[PDB]
Amino acid sequence: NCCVFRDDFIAKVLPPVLGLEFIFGLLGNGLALWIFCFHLKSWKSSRIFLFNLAVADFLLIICLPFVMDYYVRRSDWKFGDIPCRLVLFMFAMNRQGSIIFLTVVAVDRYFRVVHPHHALNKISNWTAAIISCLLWGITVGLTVHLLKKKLLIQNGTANVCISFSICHTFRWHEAMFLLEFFLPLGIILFCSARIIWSLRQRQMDRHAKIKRAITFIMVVAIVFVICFLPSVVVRIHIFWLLHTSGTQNCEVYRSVDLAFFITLSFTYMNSMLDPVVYYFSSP
Amino acid sequence: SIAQARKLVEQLKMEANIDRIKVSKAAADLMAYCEAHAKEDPLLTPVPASENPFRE
Amino acid sequence: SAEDKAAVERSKMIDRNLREDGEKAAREVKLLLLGAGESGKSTIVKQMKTGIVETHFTFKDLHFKMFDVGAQRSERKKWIHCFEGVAAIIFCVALSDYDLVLEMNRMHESMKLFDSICNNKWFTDTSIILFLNKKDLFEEKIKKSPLTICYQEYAGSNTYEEAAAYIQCQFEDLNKRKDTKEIYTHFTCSTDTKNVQFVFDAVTDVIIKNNLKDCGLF
Amino acid sequence: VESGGGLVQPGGSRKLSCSASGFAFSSFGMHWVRQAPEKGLEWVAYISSGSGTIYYADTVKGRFTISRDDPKNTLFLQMTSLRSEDTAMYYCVRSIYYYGSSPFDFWGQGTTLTVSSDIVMTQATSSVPVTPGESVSISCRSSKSLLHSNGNTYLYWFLQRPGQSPQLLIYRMSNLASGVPDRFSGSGSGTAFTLTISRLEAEDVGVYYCMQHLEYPLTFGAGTKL
Amino acid sequence: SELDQLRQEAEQLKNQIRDARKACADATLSQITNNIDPVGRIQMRTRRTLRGHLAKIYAMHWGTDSRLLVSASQDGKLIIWDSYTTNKVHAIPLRSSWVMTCAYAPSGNYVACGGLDNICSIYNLKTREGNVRVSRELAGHTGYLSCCRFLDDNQIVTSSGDTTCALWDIETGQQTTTFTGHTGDVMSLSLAPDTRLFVSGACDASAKLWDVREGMCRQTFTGHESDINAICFFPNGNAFATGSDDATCRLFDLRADQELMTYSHDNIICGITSVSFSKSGRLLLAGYDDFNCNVWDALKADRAGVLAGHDNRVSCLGVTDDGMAVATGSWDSFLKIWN
Ligand SMILES: C[C@@]1(c2ccccc2)OC(C(=O)O)=CC1=O
Repeated sequence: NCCVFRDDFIAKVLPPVLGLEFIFGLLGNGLALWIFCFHLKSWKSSRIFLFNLAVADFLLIICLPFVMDYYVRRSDWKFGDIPCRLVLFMFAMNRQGSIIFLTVVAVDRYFRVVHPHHALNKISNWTAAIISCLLWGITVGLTVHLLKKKLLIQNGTANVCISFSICHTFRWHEAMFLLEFFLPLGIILFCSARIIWSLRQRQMDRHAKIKRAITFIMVVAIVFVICFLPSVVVRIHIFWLLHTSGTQNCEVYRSVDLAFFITLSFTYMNSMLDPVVYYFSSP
Repeated sequence: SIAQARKLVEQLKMEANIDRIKVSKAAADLMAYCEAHAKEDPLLTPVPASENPFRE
Repeated sequence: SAEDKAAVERSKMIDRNLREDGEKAAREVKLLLLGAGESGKSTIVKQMKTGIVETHFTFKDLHFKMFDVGAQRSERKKWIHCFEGVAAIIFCVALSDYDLVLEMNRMHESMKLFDSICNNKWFTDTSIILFLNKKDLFEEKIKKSPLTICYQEYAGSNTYEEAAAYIQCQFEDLNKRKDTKEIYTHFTCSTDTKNVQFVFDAVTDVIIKNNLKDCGLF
Repeated sequence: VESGGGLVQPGGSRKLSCSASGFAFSSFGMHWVRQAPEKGLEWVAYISSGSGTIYYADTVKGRFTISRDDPKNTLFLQMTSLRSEDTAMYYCVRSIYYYGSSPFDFWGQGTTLTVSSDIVMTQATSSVPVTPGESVSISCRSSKSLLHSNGNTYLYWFLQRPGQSPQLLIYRMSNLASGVPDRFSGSGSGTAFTLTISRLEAEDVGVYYCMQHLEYPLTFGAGTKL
Repeated sequence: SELDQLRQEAEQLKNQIRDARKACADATLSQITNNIDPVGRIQMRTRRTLRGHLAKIYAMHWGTDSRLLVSASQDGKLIIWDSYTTNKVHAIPLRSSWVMTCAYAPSGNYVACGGLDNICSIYNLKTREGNVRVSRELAGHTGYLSCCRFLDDNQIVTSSGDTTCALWDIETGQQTTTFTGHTGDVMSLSLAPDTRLFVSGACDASAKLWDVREGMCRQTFTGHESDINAICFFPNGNAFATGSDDATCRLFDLRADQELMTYSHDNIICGITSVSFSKSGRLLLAGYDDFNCNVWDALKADRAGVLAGHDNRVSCLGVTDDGMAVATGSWDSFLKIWN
């Protein structure tokens, strides 16, 4: 009997905020998709990795309207008993698939400023597609287990399509939420540190437009931390209550579970500033 | 460089001592050639698509 | 079609042989070397080791190609666009000809040549590596000769540090475009080392700026 | 030039090797045309440039194996199972294929070993008087039309002097091979082809063969002795 | 002061030449050819695109059979194409990667190339045993090679950047005749259809008409403002069109010895890099620095259409002897066969 509940404050916050992201998301990532396929005259290795970042974001933006209808029905998945698994599968496919294509872009930029003569900066467009294809493949390996297990528990008369229920178990999906953030933060932050340091030791910052480039190597790191850290920290607190003083009386879970639900709105934000920071910011 | 100017003068005399014809006479002959070979110009009048070696 | 399908697979063996030799040229750095004839290009050429002379040398597993076009003696504007795409331009200027004349002193004719090359419409993002050779004899010459012969407006002590610095900043003045390119000036003696390493550092800054252009940061 | 080969053997296996000599072997497709002790020539195998497409005859499809080695300029033919039919003299022929090329230009000296549908060419004429100084015409026929969509008819004329390797006279319908005197000419219509000699000389005595190059299981035309 | 007397004499003599040329200007081509109806709009579609070059393309030349063409590029290769099927007959690697000219022999057994090395290299395509190999290196020029044309299988005429055009002997390898008289670099040349005279535009904004046999200049034409980048010869052989760096095409007459018509539009400021006539001489295709190719009505000086299919400057252009195609190389490493 894992505790799943709802609050009226969520209905006055999530439905309005989520609709705003979709409007911005559709114009942001949707327009950037047009340029990549019908306006970019040459496709190199780095534009291939950036393109998949929009594909993952677009796959997540298109699923937003279904989530919006979820709350307006007072947290009731009105239709799609079997698609409840399908929506929850591809939804988490994109979030983890967007992170992988955020680290690869930051890793690729690290090999272009710290190892300028390396052979990894001149890989052909074919080799970029093989690596990108595999990266999409490993995304399902940490996500496809959603479909196997049964979902959509029934609360007597209401039904809930929830995968992040507050229940103290060693679920593989449960711990993946922590590895999806800490490990990329141990690579994205480190890679952007050398880029913003080697560009300074070699005195290339001044007397050029590189100052703009160094700013974006730090704006990217700020966006990733802003949009993902608040969701993670509130989840770790739930583990503390789950491990000690919990799992029997879950009244205290009301604040954190509601906060976790609201803090998840920050994840959709990363899908919105990506065209602003990654594509449109660059020339 | 005394002979250098002489060479320019000597060659310039040959250019002056040349036979010339009225521009209209040259204009008529030039226009006549275009009409006489207007039927043998694939670019001016496209040939049937069966005769194009590049189309099919 | 039996003798025609065999003529297609020959056109494919030729196709792959162009890519194999086309990838080799992408891993090579092309440098353009200019000068005023006696500025000291011959001395620099030996340090890194009619028509256009191609010099090949390598450093730190990096292949360099260095072309000299000082023997052309024609209109520069007609063939200078062939070199549009070089990594950097190695400009050699002799500091010991500030008073020698060809009329006009030999240092002014280098400034006029530098002005056209630096402010050319084809060389926009190409970094310029300006070498100032003959530093040994230049130091001795200013002791018995004044620098005011070349630059009348100059007003300072006849010291090597002051004279050399004044000449160097005079060349960077001619660069009308101070934001699209950088000039890596250097001082070279007749018997000196590490000259090739200085060229290597100035080329790396062009490769990094080239790599960022591919990704999009530039 | 090119030469080299094996010897005789009883019902076993043997290897045939040909050594190129200074003609850029790496860009020439090589054939292995063979000739019976008394009959005409017959195609056996072919390997393209760079070891791409490989073709075999109908009777040597599985028993034979061809290979090439651009290093050291050597062409290899591996024969595993030999019957009483495969005793003949084996020639090595080079051929380069581009728009204006002339395939089958050079033929090897040839080696002999003893062991102890398709397009058929008629070439009805088999014997002509040896009287010189006049004009002699040699005719040939094909089962199906040799004229292709691109517009050139693939038919090659070869001359085999008694004792030496075959030589190419006319490649395709009318184009005359290099090093061949201008008395030879060729006219055809797609199914019927003729070879004309203006002034017969003492060097024109031999057997004249025909050949098709439309479909790769190609066949010769049994020759015509003069 | 003999120089002062000589200098004044030349000016007085030049005035007589100008007066004689103007005396015969009874009318103009535009006035004479008012009656003839316009040729109408011309639509040309890219029937083929040839790919394989990895650098800028500076020269091309059609074969005499209107099927094979040779393209020279600064990646070090000289590719011979089969324009009907886009095949690659040959790929010749050059000793010097700085090549700015190419040629195709009328017989078809030879091709030539040259550039910043002041050397015209003849390649033997016959290849009695093997592949295409160098047959001769014609050295002796002081400046870069800008154009080379095959008079026959043994004679080639080359124009260099040292203000001199030359006639060579391929079999021997020596300068048979040297043409002098230009003051600026010679940038292009064009042989007459009967191969007895050839014109040569130079950077001094003047084109001269030479005699191959005697070796002396015959007529000098002026009227341009900047360097003459390219030149072409009318099919009749009594006229030639030049393209200069001030965005204008001019048509001169050999017998009239004066400019006939000019092809300029106020919307074009980009220079001209190539000119060529159609089979009948009615059209005048020209390449520009603005990435486009324009087709001009020679008899009416009216634009008849554009050929916009390139993403960079158009450097070379040619029309087949059959007259049924136009090939346009450019700096983006692409060749296109139009119509
Ligand atoms: C908001 C929510 C969702 C998604 C689709 C349909 C309903 C609810 O998204 C997650 C998730 O980030 O995986 C867990 C949820 O409860």
